[PDB]
Amino acid sequence: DSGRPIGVVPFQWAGPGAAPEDIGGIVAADLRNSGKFNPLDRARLPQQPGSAQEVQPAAWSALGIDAVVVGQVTPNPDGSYNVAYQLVDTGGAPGTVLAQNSYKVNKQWLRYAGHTASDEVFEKLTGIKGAFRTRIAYVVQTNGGQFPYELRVSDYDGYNQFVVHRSPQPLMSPAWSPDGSKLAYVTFESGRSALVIQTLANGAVRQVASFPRHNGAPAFSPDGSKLAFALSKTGSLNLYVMDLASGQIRQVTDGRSNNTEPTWFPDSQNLAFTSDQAGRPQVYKVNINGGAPQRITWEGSQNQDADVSSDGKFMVMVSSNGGQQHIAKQDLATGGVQVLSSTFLDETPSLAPNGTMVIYSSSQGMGSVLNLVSTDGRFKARLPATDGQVKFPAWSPYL
Amino acid sequence: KGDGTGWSSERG
Ligand SMILES: [Ca+2]
Ligand code: NA
Repeated sequence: DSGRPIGVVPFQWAGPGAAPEDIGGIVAADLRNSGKFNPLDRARLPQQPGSAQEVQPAAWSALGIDAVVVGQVTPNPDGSYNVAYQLVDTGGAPGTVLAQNSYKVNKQWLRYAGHTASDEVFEKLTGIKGAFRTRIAYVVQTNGGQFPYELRVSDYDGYNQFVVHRSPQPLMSPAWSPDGSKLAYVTFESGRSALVIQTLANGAVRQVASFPRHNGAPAFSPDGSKLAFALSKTGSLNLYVMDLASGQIRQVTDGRSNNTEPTWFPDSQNLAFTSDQAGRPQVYKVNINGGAPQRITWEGSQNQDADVSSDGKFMVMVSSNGGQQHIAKQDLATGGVQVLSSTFLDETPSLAPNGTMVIYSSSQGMGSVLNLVSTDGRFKARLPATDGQVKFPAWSPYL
Repeated sequence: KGDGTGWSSERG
């Protein structure tokens, strides 16, 4: 129902006025974001302990809380900062340190230091790899006239955004390479649609495909050797795969129907995609070495835009169920579907590399904004807003 | 500017 109760104490700050960042706020919000933890409200804390020994287990047990996060933040002549946390047991081992660490970071990595604490605590208590130091990429339509579309990247939680690319035409569907160093996207900069790959550090741009008609929807294979995308030069959209070492392209689908929005399975062999071949969009699957695709979505009237988990256990998608469209999960072994979001005009979902969260676009006014839903359905939140309309969120791999 | 499906993430 609500996530496992946990106490996050405001981190101890030694110095000038107020701390430069609320490290324990970051740690609380992250843990809340995963759906897994219900951090006790800061106002409701029984004690603001500043280290592992200043923690009173009784106080915490009494509230159903078996772990407390405390930390410290100190400054360094060098303009840098020391950030430390201790995860203390208040359950079976009252007063025991379960995890702890120490960083030296510049002010600009304070959020990062909070996210490292989050990741470490998260993983110790759940045994699941933390995803709080991973980013998202998306397209923003701004109010600027000349370059209204802006391929951007930020931290999964909205902070620290930067611009990768500005365009006078539209940009669509960004995709991360599995090492997180490149993004693939559709650009219309030419007058026509084209698929490029951009190195983030560099800005270097590799041209991938520009055939007649349509070129879109990229997905990098998990092993890093391929790029799947859709092309409609035959007459309808069909799936193609490119060998990145050679530049060589295969046709994966043939079909008078439209086949688009490829997504990989963990084996870099199979893809799930969307096809209208059955009328209203449905999710299908196919091997890149051929064979016929198989439908895999029988729940609801329409299912499109899939994202398969990194372990291949499930998939998220845009689904029309009970007469409307939301983000929903399909257990790939059992077959069950769960509706996750409850906002309006839910599009483009993307999974976090540990499968605990989904980022998606939703409709608000004449504009788009970004939403985050835990994969268990418990936690829903809108991200900080920005200066224009936001579409096409892509969650990065671990970084 | 789109893929000309009317259904996809990439229509317009
Ligand atoms: Ca997609
Ligand atoms: Na952040």
